[PDB]
Amino acid sequence: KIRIKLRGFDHKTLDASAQKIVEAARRSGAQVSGPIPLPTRVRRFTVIRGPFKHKDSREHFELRTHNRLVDIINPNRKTIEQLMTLDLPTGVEIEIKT
Amino acid sequence: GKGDRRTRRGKIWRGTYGKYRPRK
Amino acid sequence: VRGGGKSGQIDAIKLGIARALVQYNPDYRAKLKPLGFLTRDARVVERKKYGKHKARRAPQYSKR
Amino acid sequence: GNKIHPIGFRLGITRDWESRWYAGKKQYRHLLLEDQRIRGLLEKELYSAGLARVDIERAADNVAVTVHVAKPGVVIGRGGERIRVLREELAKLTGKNVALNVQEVQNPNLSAPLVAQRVAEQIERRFAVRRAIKQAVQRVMESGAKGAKVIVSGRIGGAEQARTEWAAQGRVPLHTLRANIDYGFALARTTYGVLGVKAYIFLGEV
Amino acid sequence: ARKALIEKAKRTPKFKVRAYTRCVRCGRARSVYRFFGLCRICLRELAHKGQLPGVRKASW
Amino acid sequence: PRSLKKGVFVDDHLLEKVLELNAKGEKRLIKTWSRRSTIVPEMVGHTIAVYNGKQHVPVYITENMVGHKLGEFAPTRTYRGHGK
RNA sequence: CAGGCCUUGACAUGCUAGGGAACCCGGGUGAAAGCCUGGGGUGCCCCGCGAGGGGAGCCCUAGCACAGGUGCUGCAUGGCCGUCGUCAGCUCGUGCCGUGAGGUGUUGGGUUAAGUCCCGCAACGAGCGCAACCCCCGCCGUUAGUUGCCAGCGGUUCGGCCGGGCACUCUAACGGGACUGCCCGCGAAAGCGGGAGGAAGGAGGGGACGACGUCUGGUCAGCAUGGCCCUUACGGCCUGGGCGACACACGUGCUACAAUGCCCACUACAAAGCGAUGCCACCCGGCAACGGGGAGCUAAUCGCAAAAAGGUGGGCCCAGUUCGGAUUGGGGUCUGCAACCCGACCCCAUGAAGCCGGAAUCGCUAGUAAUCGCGGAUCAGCCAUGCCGCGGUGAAUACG
Ligand SMILES: [Mg+2]
Ligand SMILES: [Mg+2]
Ligand SMILES: [Mg+2]
Ligand SMILES: [Mg+2]
Ligand SMILES: [Mg+2]
Ligand SMILES: [Mg+2]
Ligand SMILES: [Mg+2]
Ligand SMILES: [Mg+2]
Ligand SMILES: [Mg+2]
Ligand SMILES: [Mg+2]
Ligand SMILES: [Mg+2]
Ligand SMILES: [Mg+2]
Ligand SMILES: [Mg+2]
Ligand SMILES: [Zn+2]
Repeated sequence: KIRIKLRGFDHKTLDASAQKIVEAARRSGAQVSGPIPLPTRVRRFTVIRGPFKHKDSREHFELRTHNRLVDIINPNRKTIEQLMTLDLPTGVEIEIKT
Repeated sequence: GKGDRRTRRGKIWRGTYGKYRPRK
Repeated sequence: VRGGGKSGQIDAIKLGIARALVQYNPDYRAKLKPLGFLTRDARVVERKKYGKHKARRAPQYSKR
Repeated sequence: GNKIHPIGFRLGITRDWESRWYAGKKQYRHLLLEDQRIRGLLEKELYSAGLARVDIERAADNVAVTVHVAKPGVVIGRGGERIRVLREELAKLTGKNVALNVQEVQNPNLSAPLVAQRVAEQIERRFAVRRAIKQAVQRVMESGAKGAKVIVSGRIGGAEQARTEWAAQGRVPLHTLRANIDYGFALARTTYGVLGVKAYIFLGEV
Repeated sequence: ARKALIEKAKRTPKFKVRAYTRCVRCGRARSVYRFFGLCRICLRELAHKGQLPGVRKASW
Repeated sequence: PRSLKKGVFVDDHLLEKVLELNAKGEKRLIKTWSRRSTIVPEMVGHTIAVYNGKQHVPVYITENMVGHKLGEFAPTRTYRGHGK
């Protein structure tokens, strides 16, 4: 009954990762609770375009943090064996907690 | 109105709470 | 009904009703549509653009 | 005063970042400073080699760092002793225990960052700006490319009235958000002041 | 930015109310962003280079 | 309608410095920079000199002005009108 | 700005040297900085019986290379930006015309939001720009279900609470969908008008994106950089004052002059955000700000939150008023070393001008204006009515 929470700036980097974590544990154990999206928190940065004056320049920036769930219930050694061994994504930070 | 700090709206405006605008 | 204001909800409810009506009897469209009830009003709150005060409301200038 | 950075303009599309690492709302302003500190050295103790891009990945006290260069030999070192000096002198900036790499630039004539450097280089010596530009535009065009463009600013030729020399060939569609145009800028300290040098290289499209 | 004024780096201020910020990069102070440690100018520059991971151009 | 709470602040520069004067007599003038100090009974009778940010001014502290922060009797601006 | 104070200097690299050099804790003076002083206190590699001799890190002083300067020049500059203007343009190659500067192409006729496209033509093409490629919103499908839900059944302390279910809403990733494709008419063509189907129709709505150039445009106080200038001071520390001064003038705004309103009560609909010494449920104390305690959340599963306008009821009765809150007196909370100069908030008292504004002048063509509330960055706190952004209710008018 392990709940995995994957997050990342790139949505495909997660879609990629998360997909693996599923296909993997989709054998050694349960078929997982399916990867779930979860709302995305978004950072905004509104910075005056040029230095000095021109208060009306602006330009908009944003740092979008995506999330996922997966959620694997019924861990069976190998279920955890397909995990700790195979890893890849760089822009993906994982959180496994049952 | 929004100007009066000792009324419902006065508070809401100044975004405060008090006798005139209780935190429920 | 969830989201927005009751005036907006009234309209959505009006769509849902117009829609279900069609499942009950598809032949309703031919007469329910000439009124456009089956159209999804796409009018929406415009983004607040920088520089201006409200998407459009433009700050005013004195003796330009 | 106009024109968006051609790179920043297409990060979502045809153009990856130069630092790709997961979340971090309490350390972002630390890994970043680090990524910076890093590039600091690399864009110094690695100039003469064609430093054309310093990528960086991470994963819990583990930095990747992939220095792309036109002359890796200069990076590696005799038999391979300098790349060893870097790594060490490098982990002196940050513990972390960070890797390193040296992928080469297959043809620096199609590397905007480099082309900028070449032109800025000659200028620093004392070559004919207009020439330098025409030639570079050529080379870049000469070695493939679907378009190229170079822009030197400053006091061209030590002149007192700052100007701006042009030069471009083929297509350089800055608006078409998908063209895939490599951008590069190069400074140019001079006996009489700075000169900016911009290079645009158009490669394929889709 | 006076080199001298970047004394702020002195985590040794008589009282914490005197401790301010300053840009990590340009050494500014007028409008630095906590999440980055960079000023509004430095942030746009780095942002554009793609050196700010995950950061991008907001459109909507 | 001033405020402080619980601790009516006083810079012990002159505080410990004023109570020592009481133990004996009254020292003519006592230059201070603790413009931020709250006046207290003890200070009464004394003569603390406060800084404008330019000069030190003689301020005979009375029992009816206790509580008022020091300075506050040492104006900063020099304004005599725009008239002409 | 005034005063106190330091000088190789708060920060980089390096040399000569009287000479102790690592380090650690106090005292004196002072506003602080600084200055004077007592004093636990040197291992290190190396020669040596040892007195002692010498080097390395560190370390103070003298002297040197030198630091440092938001000190001047945006008419020496890079970089970034503003601007015409998102306007429909600006050019090139070869050819052709002209003695030549140059011209043609890019003009002409139709058309478009557009140098958009069509037709024509000594021009044939090309590039920058227009459009398209990207993002958000409208409809639908697949994938995913701790959001959702008696849609469907059972239990209910009747709160979707519980079992349970992925249907719906939603969440987020991919994908379909519109192309003047289809019918009618005009047309040489592009295209124009009208009609059908469709959530959507002729660029469906909003963004990002800004041509060659223009202005001796803006910024050397973001940064960078040529030159000039100061180097016991045009550098550095500190304490305090000033940037908050006022007889006045202007710009941008806030609140309002009221009954389509003000007020008190009860009651209902939102989105986008934010949260570690952080948001703070709930309880208690206090009129209150807030305080004491204290659960939950690292945050679709907890919190900020109350949305306000609206709805139902009740009061006021046209008054400078139960309109409007300036100003001042008093008491107090919180932040912070500290709120006199110079914070915000609470409560009592006070309760100003103001009755819709002269000449003149501004914004906006629809989910716009108008009106209402909500969030965020910076940030201890805050002078935010500023700014960036979110959703609610939702017009008038355009002959020309
Ligand atoms: Mg009132
Ligand atoms: Mg609105
Ligand atoms: Mg501060
Ligand atoms: Mg200029
Ligand atoms: Mg300039
Ligand atoms: Mg000027
Ligand atoms: Mg002629
Ligand atoms: Mg001829
Ligand atoms: Mg065209
Ligand atoms: Mg375009
Ligand atoms: Mg000028
Ligand atoms: Mg000011
Ligand atoms: Mg318009
Ligand atoms: Zn900066």
